[PDB]
Order: sequence, then C-alpha cells, then structure tokens
Amino acid sequence: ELKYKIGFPSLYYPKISLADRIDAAAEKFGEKTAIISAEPKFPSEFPESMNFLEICEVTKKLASGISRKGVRKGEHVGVCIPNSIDYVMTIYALWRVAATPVPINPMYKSFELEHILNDSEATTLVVHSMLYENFKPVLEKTGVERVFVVGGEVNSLSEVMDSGSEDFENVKVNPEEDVALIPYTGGMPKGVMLTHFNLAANALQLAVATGLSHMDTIVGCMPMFHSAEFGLVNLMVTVGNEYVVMGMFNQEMLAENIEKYKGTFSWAVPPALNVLVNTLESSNKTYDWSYLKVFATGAWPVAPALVEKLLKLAAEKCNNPRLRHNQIWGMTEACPMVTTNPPLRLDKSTTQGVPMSDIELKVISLEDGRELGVGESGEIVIRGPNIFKGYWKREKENQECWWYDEKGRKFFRTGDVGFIDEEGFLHFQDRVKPFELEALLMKHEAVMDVAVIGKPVPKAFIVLKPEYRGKVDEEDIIEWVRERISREVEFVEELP
Amino acid sequence: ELKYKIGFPSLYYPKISLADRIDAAAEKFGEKTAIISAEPKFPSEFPESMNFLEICEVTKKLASGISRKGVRKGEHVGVCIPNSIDYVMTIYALWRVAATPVPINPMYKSFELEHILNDSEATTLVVHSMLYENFKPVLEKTGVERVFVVGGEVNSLSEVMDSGSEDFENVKVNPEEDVALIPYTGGTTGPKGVMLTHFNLAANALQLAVATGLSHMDTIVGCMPMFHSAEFGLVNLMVTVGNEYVVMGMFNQEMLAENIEKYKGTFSWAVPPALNVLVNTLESSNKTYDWSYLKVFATGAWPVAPALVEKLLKLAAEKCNNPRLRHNQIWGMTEACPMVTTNPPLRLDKSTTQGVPMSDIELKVISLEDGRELGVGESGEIVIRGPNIFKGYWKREKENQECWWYDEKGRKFFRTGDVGFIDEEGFLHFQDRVPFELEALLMKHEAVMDVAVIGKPDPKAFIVLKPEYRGKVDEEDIIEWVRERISREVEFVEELP
Repeated sequence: ELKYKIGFPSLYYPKISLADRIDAAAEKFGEKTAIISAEPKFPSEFPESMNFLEICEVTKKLASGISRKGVRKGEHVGVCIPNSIDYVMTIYALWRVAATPVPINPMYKSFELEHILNDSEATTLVVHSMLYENFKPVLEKTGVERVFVVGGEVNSLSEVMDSGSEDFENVKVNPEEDVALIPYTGGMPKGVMLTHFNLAANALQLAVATGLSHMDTIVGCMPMFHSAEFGLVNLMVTVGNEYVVMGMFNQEMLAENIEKYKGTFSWAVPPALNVLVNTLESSNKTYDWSYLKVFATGAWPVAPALVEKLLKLAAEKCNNPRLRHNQIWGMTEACPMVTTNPPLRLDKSTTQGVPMSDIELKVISLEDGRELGVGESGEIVIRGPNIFKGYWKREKENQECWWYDEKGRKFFRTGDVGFIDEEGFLHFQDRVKPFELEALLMKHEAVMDVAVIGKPVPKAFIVLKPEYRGKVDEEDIIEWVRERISREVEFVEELP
Repeated sequence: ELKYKIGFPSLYYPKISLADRIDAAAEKFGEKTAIISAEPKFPSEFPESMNFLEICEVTKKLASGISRKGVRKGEHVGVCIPNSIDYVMTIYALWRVAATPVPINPMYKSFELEHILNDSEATTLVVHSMLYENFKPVLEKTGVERVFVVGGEVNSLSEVMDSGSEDFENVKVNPEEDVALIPYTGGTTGPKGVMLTHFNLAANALQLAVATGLSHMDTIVGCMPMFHSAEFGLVNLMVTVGNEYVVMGMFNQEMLAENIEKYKGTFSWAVPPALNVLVNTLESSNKTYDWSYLKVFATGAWPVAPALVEKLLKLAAEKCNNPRLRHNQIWGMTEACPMVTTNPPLRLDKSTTQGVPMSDIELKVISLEDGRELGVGESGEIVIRGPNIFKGYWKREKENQECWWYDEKGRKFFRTGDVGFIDEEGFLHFQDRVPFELEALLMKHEAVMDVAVIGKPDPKAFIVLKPEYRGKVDEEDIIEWVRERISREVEFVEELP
C-alpha cells in the first residue's frame, strides 16, 4: 500500500580487485588532491597530503616491500593504526598483495588485542609505534610472525617501502570469493568476511545514493578502523572526491576543518553530534560552513530535536542557512551501507530511508516468517552485492542468519526489527534481544570465580583463592584490569 | 572558483552488447511488468503489456527469425513504426543480431523517406502497416532488399518469430566500435546520421539513471516520439533499472494526464511546446486528476520559460492532487545519446538552468573568437567529452573533421554548436545556438526602422530609414555611429526602403 514510490537505480558492478581502483583513480584524477592530513594528527610516515598518482605509487612500493618481507595472498593481517594517511596506505598495499587485513580498534588493550588476533588467526601485524606497548605483553601469546611499526625505527613503512619496487602489479583475485577485509562486529564478537566484490559494490552504491562525487570534500572524524568511516574514505578512488583526515574526534577542530578545507560533507554518530552542537552553542566563535551541503548521522537513530538544533546553529553561527541532514543505516555485514534518504526526500531524514542500488529489503514476520506488508513490524532482511560472505570461524552462526524467497534468493537476517511506511521508507525500531571482563578477570591467578554486573560503571564480585586473601586488595585488581582492557572495572568487592 | 560544489559520481561502464541488458533484466526483475501500451494506441502484434521475462523471450524468437530471413550484423535497418511495444521489440531483436537500426520519422513525406533510405544505405526495412503506403511508391529507388510489415499480412513480425527459435544467443560485438543506432539530426539547416555504439548507449543509460534517480520503483509515462533518441533513451532505462514504461501512440495532452493517474506515473517529460499545450488544457478545462505519485515532470530539447514551469506546478497542486511536484530539465544533443546535463535532485531550485554534467562527462566553455578555454560567468561555445559521445557522423567526412576541440593534454572534445556559460554554482546556462549583435545595435538608431546585416565577400548592412529621415542621413553617418558603439564594425551600408 505505497502512496509514494522512490528508490536508487540498479548499477553495474565490475569484477575487480579493490586495488584496480587505486590504479584507475590515478589515471582518471591524476594530480587532484586525494587525501589531506589535518589536526589533530598522529605521527605519520607520509606527507601532509597526496594526489592519486602518489597513492598509486606509494602503495605499489609498500606492497612489493611487504610482500618481499613475507606477507602472502589471503593472509590475515592485523592492522592497528589511528586515523591517518598511513592506515589507508597500509590497507591499500595489503589489497595490492591480495592479503586480508583485520582492522583493530586503536583503543584496545592487552586482553582485547590478544583475543582478536588469535580469533582471526592473524600472522602479521602493522601497528603504530604509539600503540606497540599495548601489544608487546601478549604478542608472544599469538600467532603473529611479522610486525611492522608505522613511525618506528625498526620495520617502519618507509623501510618496507625502500625494499619494495615501484613496478608492483596487483595480485589476481576471484572478486566474489576472496576476502579483502575482516572487520569485527561491535554482543557476540565475530569477524565479518567481506570480499573484494562486496566492498567494491558498496562504494558505488554509497556514491550513487549520497550523490558524493569528484566535486566533494569529505571531512572524517569517526574511527577509520570501522567499516562506516572507511567506506567513506574508499570513495576517493571510486569517484575522485577529496578526504580530510583527523587523528581523533575533536568537536572544535571538526568545526574548524570543515571551514578551512571547505568541506561539503561530514557525519558523526549521534552522541558525537551532540557534543559538537553543545560546543557550537556555548562557543563565541564564528564558522564558515558555506560549502557544507549535508552533515549525516549513522550507527543509530538520532533525535529530531538534535538535528533541528544543528541546522539552526549552522544558520546562526556557521554561515550555512541551507544545510541539510541525512542518515545512513546498515551493519558491518553489509560493508556496511544499506539504506539512506534520497535527496529528493531529505524531509524524511528522521527515517532510515530506502535501499541503495540493487539492494532488496523485506520485513519478515517474527511469528511465522512470512513477508509482511506496509506498516507491519518484523525482522528486516536484506539481499544485495554488498552482503557479506559469512562469519570467520563461526560455523553455527553462518547457518542461522538466512532467509530465502520463492526463487532461491538469499537474504540476510539483520537481527533488527522495523517497518516500512506508506512512502516506502524504513523505520528501524530496535534490535531483537561485562562478560569480556569476567573472561579477563578469570585469568588473574588469584581468581577462583568472577561475576561482573552494571552499577550506576562495572563492578566485579570476585572469589579469591583462599591462598590469596589479604595478598591482593580491591586496588590491585582495578589497576590490573586497567592495563589490560580499554570497559575497565570500576569497583571490586571480594567474598566467599 | 565556485561558491557551491556538486556533480554526479563517476560510474563503471560494462563493455557489452546492448542486447545483454535484455537478458540481465529478465534475471534481475523477472515477472515484473516492464512495459504497457496505453491510449492512444495503434494496431500491434504484441500484448497490451509484457514482463521482463517475456521481452527476453519474444525478442529471441524475433532475433532468430529476422536473422534467418537475411538480416546480418552491422546491417543498416530502416525502422519506421509509431510509438508502441512493436518499435521497442524491433530495436531489441535487431540489437540481438547486432544489426544497426536507423530510426525514421513516421511523418516523413514520401521523398524524405527516399532521401534517408539512400543516405543511410539501408538494405532492410521494418515499417508499420498503416505507413507502408508512403514507402511503396519509392522503395524501388532505394537499396532496400527486405520489408517486414508490422501488423501486416505478409512478412509480419508475427510470421517472423514463427520462423525464429526460442533459443538464440546475442551476436558478440566490439562494444566500442560497433554502431548500435544511427539517428539523424537536423542541427543546422543552412540532416546527418549519428553513429552511436553499444558502449555509447549503454553508458548513457547508466548516466541517465544515476543522474535522474529513476529506478525499478518508477513508472515512466512516455508521450514523446520514440524515434527521437531522447524518448527512446528513457524507454531503454527499462532493461537498465527495471522501471515500468507506459507507451502512448501519439501526443494527446488529456490522455497524458489520464495515463499519469491511471498507471500511477512517477516521471514524465515533454518539449516546451508540448508542456505549453498541456498547461493550456489543465488551466482551461475543469477536469481534475490524481498525480500523487508523479515526482518530476521534465522538459528537454530546449529551455523552457520560468512562467510556464511555475504555472505547471500551480495547476498540478490545484487540479492534479500533487502539491509537491518538481520540475527539472535535461540538456543534450543527438551526438551524446543524447543525455548530457541535468540538475542534481538536491538542487531542483535550479531547474531553470540546464544543470551539471552527468557521470563522467567533462564540459568546458571555449571562446567563440580565439578558442581559449573560458572560466565561470563567461559566454562561449560548449564543448563536451564523455563515454556517451558519438563515434562520428555517417558518411560526412568533412563534418567529422571540424566538430572536434582539444585541451592542453591533447584530449578530444565535441564542439556542440551551442553557446552558454557556467554560473557561480557550476550550473550550465544554455543561451542559444550559433550579426544579430549589429541588427540589434542598429535598431537602436532612431533613424533606422528596419535593418538587416549580411556578410559581404572580401559585414554590409541593408537599412530601411524612417520616412521622416529619408535623405537626411548618409552611409558614413551609420558607419561612424556603429563604430562608436561596437568593436564587428559595419564596413558598408545601403539604404533600401
């Protein structure tokens, strides 16, 4: 019962290595500035900015060097580097070698690092020197055989590049079968295997849906190790836009960079937008966001009140009375962009929009599994060229998240509940429905049994081995966990 | 240096036979209704509507049949059929056999039909029954070897797929070399075919889709001539994005309004004169319509006037139950398949301009005098480069040597023969197609009543002096007068009442 009909056009997706686009981007955009490093910034082994020819050449050399150093096709390579041109150059080089990077959250500590490395069975690690100490304590406990340190004195990127040749040729791949990236889903952690075809397709889908092109300049403030921000970074080599890097989220600097670099687009998760709005609200500064067309939100639904506040402040303090809001919905298993509002209907920016190119979305009944109609809530299921191959080392899960239609077509059960309105727009309602700390605490030699609970701030109830009573206080535990996890336990209470 | 930045995203263009989309569309969209024949309708040899699976199969038996009857790859096949499913099915079957259709205006006088069947050197003709009379008394004077009559008694499309096999495989082509269509253009009148490749047309289909946003969710109600590359460009989005297309045999503004309502049209377009006719009826008649699904009504082939656009939107809100209707326009020309620019959906407030170039299309403005690339705000000839630019004109060597421009990297651009400029926001303002500056200037001489300027062999102005001043102003007066107001100066004058 649709009263309005709108969607995004079917596209053609080429069967290519994600690396071919690096080459193509160099040939099509040449000297156009591809990426620029802005404040705040972490130490880098690259210049402040680079054009497509430089990205092309630098990545060929790094690929050759890393390859000669032992990295092989399909190898799982842990990559832990904060937002920077270095992170991008690393991932791209790995793609030229047809290796499989495993993005690792820079905020992770000992415990988290050991476990994602072991779960993913990474045999190589590229880490920023500033983060190396976090890995050192547990590296020997993993399968990592090779370590490269961005900005290090030993095995740095430039050193690897000096050993590489500029005449490197992309390693051939089966686009639809070979895994190009394994981001871990941030409940029950698991690696999502995304093929070259999946990511190549999501880039085109994303470009066509948002309208982002060679005329745009994207200012990124969200974590690059997350598929969302990186999905935006990867547009560079797809449509030739410019990307502005920020080492970390800093509301004030985000506002300045949008002005300084004449940003045409940016986005943030809701809580970050709230911090930016409050900083604009209390500040006595004036900004020039006259080129900013859209500031989007993602990860989770934003409050309409927050969006209104942004657009008002943008008009009263950012010399931008025409700014529009929009949002993209999706999940890691989808590269991860799925839906967004078409520019023709930005007035529906409070909904999750419609499916991007070639994505088919249905609402499935939680009672009997039948397909539901307009206005009816049920689990959202999706099909498209961007839908993941499956979870890494998770046999069970790989056989429980599927839905097939009458023609044998496979859909992914998102685990999300929602409904489609009369205009065809998606309304995400909710997901269908701590331990890491216990698992951590469980390795402390003095521990016999641990139980962690929330406390309005986590609090742990530990059962010391009789042999340790009085030998370890509630403070020794607090410090111990602090040094091993990002989440840390706040208060500890011991008892029999 | 713009004060607003926007454009369309670069895309990937497959190197395939246009016919391969027919196969692909069947797989992607299956049983979805693809095309519907609405009123006014002419006799047809096909159902009132077809889904993508059916189109795939029928065009296979036809492709097989017309091939077995003699049609060969590369063959220039004349095609004269009015808007209908038959026209589309014909072009599609001919693309499967890799032939090269040459669309023919259904309203050409008998001799005009001869001039094109010969100029295009066509050896096969597919013509509608109701039109076969205009051909017969002149076919003898052409190279036409075969004649298929749609809705005819002998050699009808029906009889042809009778001889065709359901199992037919598209004839492989060199997407970038093989001509898929040769539409003619009357650019300057003082008439040449335009060779378009499979790659050109396949690319323009994606550019159009992405630029307009048309998708499987749309229903296009076509009311313009299918033999013109513009309307056909739109009917072709069908096997590209899976939208539904509604056919109209000819232009009737009332039936257009009814069809948009009936089939819940979401998109449609017409040339300015057609929109004028529609608006005058909507405004004079009291009949109302339900166009709640219509998102955009576009115009093309020439810039529409703001008051006409504003008037349409008011009437739509007022009598068509559609208060959120938007207007837009697509600019281009036959040598570009023909889609070149349109306004991004984010800036429809600029629907009065010709928009920005579509995906992968590069556009520049060059000086009419010297030829140097101009910048923003400056008026000059528009030149374009993209995957949709034609291979060249059919047997018109000289033309193919003077329609090209080159940039600092030696890259080729097509001189459009059009004049315009780019505004501060990067939007194209088409002013007019490529003396009047003098007649206009001279008309401002309050002694001059009528003026006409001509270029004289190695400019001369013929002037009609007002009775009042007859004999009181000489030739030097005029020359001196214009010399003080222009840079172009009229070299000679002659009074002639």
